[PDB]
Amino acid sequence: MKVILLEPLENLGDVGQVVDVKPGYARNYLLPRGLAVLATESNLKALEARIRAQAKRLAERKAEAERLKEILEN
RNA sequence: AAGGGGACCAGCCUAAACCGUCCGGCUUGUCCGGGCGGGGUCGUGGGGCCCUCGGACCGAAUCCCCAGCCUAGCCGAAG
Ligand SMILES: [Mg+2]
Ligand SMILES: [Mg+2]
Ligand SMILES: [Mg+2]
Ligand SMILES: [Mg+2]
Ligand SMILES: [Mg+2]
Ligand SMILES: [Mg+2]
Ligand SMILES: [Mg+2]
Ligand SMILES: [Mg+2]
Ligand SMILES: [Mg+2]
Ligand SMILES: [Mg+2]
Ligand SMILES: [Mg+2]
Ligand SMILES: [Mg+2]
Repeated sequence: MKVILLEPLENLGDVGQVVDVKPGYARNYLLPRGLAVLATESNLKALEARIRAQAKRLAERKAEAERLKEILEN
Protein backbone atom coordinates (compact mmCIF):
# COMPACT_ATOMS: atom_id res chain seq x y z
CA MET A 1 0.00 0.00 0.00
CA LYS A 2 1.39 3.35 -1.03
CA VAL A 3 1.85 6.04 1.61
CA ILE A 4 3.53 9.44 1.78
CA LEU A 5 6.04 9.81 4.62
CA LEU A 6 5.80 12.89 6.80
CA GLU A 7 9.11 11.95 8.45
CA PRO A 8 12.40 10.32 7.51
CA LEU A 9 12.03 6.73 8.67
CA GLU A 10 14.90 4.41 9.59
CA ASN A 11 15.44 1.88 6.79
CA LEU A 12 11.97 2.72 5.45
CA GLY A 13 12.26 5.96 3.47
CA ASP A 14 12.80 9.73 3.40
CA VAL A 15 10.37 12.53 4.22
CA GLY A 16 7.97 13.32 1.35
CA GLN A 17 8.85 9.98 -0.24
CA VAL A 18 6.24 7.50 -1.48
CA VAL A 19 6.84 4.01 -0.10
CA ASP A 20 5.04 0.67 -0.21
CA VAL A 21 3.83 -0.91 3.04
CA LYS A 22 1.37 -3.54 4.23
CA PRO A 23 -2.17 -2.22 4.87
CA GLY A 24 -1.91 -3.10 8.55
CA TYR A 25 1.34 -1.21 9.07
CA ALA A 26 -0.12 1.96 7.57
CA ARG A 27 -3.51 1.86 9.26
CA ASN A 28 -2.52 0.70 12.72
CA TYR A 29 0.91 2.32 13.10
CA LEU A 30 2.07 4.87 10.52
CA LEU A 31 -1.15 6.89 9.98
CA PRO A 32 -2.33 7.29 13.58
CA ARG A 33 1.15 8.30 14.71
CA GLY A 34 1.33 11.09 12.11
CA LEU A 35 4.29 9.36 10.46
CA ALA A 36 2.57 9.05 7.07
CA VAL A 37 -0.48 9.69 4.89
CA LEU A 38 -2.15 7.49 2.27
CA ALA A 39 -0.84 8.13 -1.23
CA THR A 40 -4.26 9.17 -2.48
CA GLU A 41 -4.66 11.31 -5.55
CA SER A 42 -5.81 14.30 -3.51
CA ASN A 43 -2.61 14.70 -1.48
CA LEU A 44 -0.32 13.28 -4.14
CA LYS A 45 -1.41 16.54 -5.77
CA ALA A 46 -0.65 18.35 -2.53
CA LEU A 47 2.72 16.60 -2.26
CA GLU A 48 3.64 17.54 -5.82
CA ALA A 49 2.37 21.11 -5.57
CA ARG A 50 4.51 21.67 -2.46
CA ILE A 51 7.56 20.18 -4.16
CA ARG A 52 6.82 22.60 -6.98
CA ALA A 53 6.42 25.61 -4.70
CA GLN A 54 9.67 24.81 -2.95
CA ALA A 55 11.53 24.44 -6.24
CA LYS A 56 10.01 27.79 -7.28
CA ARG A 57 10.90 29.44 -4.00
CA LEU A 58 14.44 28.06 -4.38
CA ALA A 59 14.89 29.32 -7.94
CA GLU A 60 13.70 32.75 -6.87
CA ARG A 61 16.71 32.91 -4.51
CA LYS A 62 19.29 31.58 -7.01
CA ALA A 63 17.92 34.19 -9.45
CA GLU A 64 17.61 37.09 -6.97
CA ALA A 65 21.08 36.33 -5.55
CA GLU A 66 22.57 36.11 -9.05
CA ARG A 67 21.03 39.53 -9.79
CA LEU A 68 22.73 40.80 -6.65
CA LYS A 69 25.88 39.09 -7.90
CA GLU A 70 25.59 41.07 -11.14
CA ILE A 71 25.72 44.39 -9.25
CA LEU A 72 28.69 43.29 -7.14
CA GLU A 73 31.81 41.83 -8.86
CA ASN A 74 31.31 44.79 -11.24
C1' A B 1 -38.17 -16.09 -24.75
C1' A B 2 -37.82 -13.71 -29.61
C1' G B 3 -41.46 -12.63 -33.26
C1' G B 4 -46.65 -11.35 -34.67
C1' G B 5 -51.72 -9.10 -33.14
C1' G B 6 -53.69 -5.48 -29.60
C1' A B 7 -54.27 -1.68 -25.07
C1' C B 8 -51.60 2.57 -23.78
C1' C B 9 -48.01 5.84 -25.25
C1' A B 10 -43.33 10.11 -23.05
C1' G B 11 -39.72 10.80 -21.87
C1' C B 12 -36.42 13.43 -18.29
C1' C B 13 -32.92 14.98 -14.00
C1' U B 14 -27.97 14.11 -12.49
C1' A B 15 -22.13 12.42 -11.55
C1' A B 16 -17.42 13.59 -13.80
C1' A B 17 -14.16 17.25 -17.30
C1' C B 18 -13.90 22.74 -17.11
C1' C B 19 -15.41 27.57 -14.63
C1' G B 20 -17.29 30.87 -10.53
C1' U B 21 -17.96 31.73 -5.64
C1' C B 22 -18.19 31.00 -0.35
C1' C B 23 -16.53 28.31 3.92
C1' G B 24 -11.80 25.71 6.85
C1' G B 25 -7.81 22.68 7.00
C1' C B 26 -2.44 23.78 7.52
C1' U B 27 1.89 21.31 5.13
C1' U B 28 0.98 28.41 2.43
C1' G B 29 -0.63 27.57 -2.45
C1' U B 30 -1.33 27.70 -9.38
C1' C B 31 -3.02 23.52 -2.27
C1' C B 32 -6.27 19.88 -0.54
C1' G B 33 -11.17 19.38 1.10
C1' G B 34 -16.80 20.63 2.03
C1' G B 35 -21.17 23.77 0.28
C1' C B 36 -23.76 26.26 -3.53
C1' G B 37 -24.19 28.21 -8.75
C1' G B 38 -22.84 27.68 -13.90
C1' G B 39 -21.62 23.84 -17.50
C1' G B 40 -23.05 18.64 -19.04
C1' U B 41 -26.03 14.01 -19.99
C1' C B 42 -24.70 10.73 -24.70
C1' G B 43 -23.79 5.10 -28.60
C1' U B 44 -24.44 7.93 -36.27
C1' G B 45 -20.48 7.81 -29.26
C1' G B 46 -21.32 12.02 -26.17
C1' G B 47 -19.35 15.88 -23.30
C1' G B 48 -15.30 19.50 -21.64
C1' C B 49 -11.38 22.98 -23.20
C1' C B 50 -9.09 25.76 -27.47
C1' C B 51 -9.34 28.01 -32.01
C1' U B 52 -12.84 28.91 -36.45
C1' C B 53 -17.80 30.06 -39.31
C1' G B 54 -23.61 30.74 -37.97
C1' G B 55 -27.58 34.04 -33.46
C1' A B 56 -36.63 32.75 -33.23
C1' C B 57 -39.25 28.49 -32.73
C1' C B 58 -40.35 23.94 -29.13
C1' G B 59 -42.44 23.34 -24.27
C1' A B 60 -43.97 20.37 -19.46
C1' A B 61 -45.19 15.28 -15.67
C1' U B 62 -45.14 22.17 -12.17
C1' C B 63 -48.52 26.37 -11.38
C1' C B 64 -53.18 29.39 -12.69
C1' C B 65 -58.22 29.84 -14.92
C1' C B 66 -62.07 27.22 -17.16
C1' A B 67 -65.37 23.57 -19.13
C1' G B 68 -66.89 18.61 -17.55
C1' C B 69 -67.85 15.34 -13.20
C1' C B 70 -69.21 14.02 -7.78
C1' U B 71 -71.32 15.42 -3.03
C1' A B 72 -78.78 17.68 -2.37
C1' G B 73 -82.39 18.08 -6.00
C1' C B 74 -86.33 19.52 -10.22
C1' C B 75 -89.94 19.47 -14.53
C1' G B 76 -92.17 15.42 -16.83
C1' A B 77 -97.90 13.09 -21.62
C1' A B 78 -102.82 10.90 -21.38
C1' G B 79 -109.91 8.17 -18.37
MG1 LIG C 1 -43.42 -9.22 -26.82
MG1 LIG D 1 -46.18 -6.64 -30.10
MG1 LIG E 1 -59.01 -0.74 -23.42
MG1 LIG F 1 -42.97 4.70 -27.13
MG1 LIG G 1 -9.47 30.74 3.22
MG1 LIG H 1 -12.71 18.59 -3.60
MG1 LIG I 1 -11.91 24.43 -4.96
MG1 LIG J 1 -16.12 24.48 -5.06
MG1 LIG K 1 -15.66 13.61 -28.84
MG1 LIG L 1 -40.48 17.10 -15.65
MG1 LIG M 1 -93.40 14.49 -11.42
MG1 LIG N 1 -98.13 11.19 -14.52
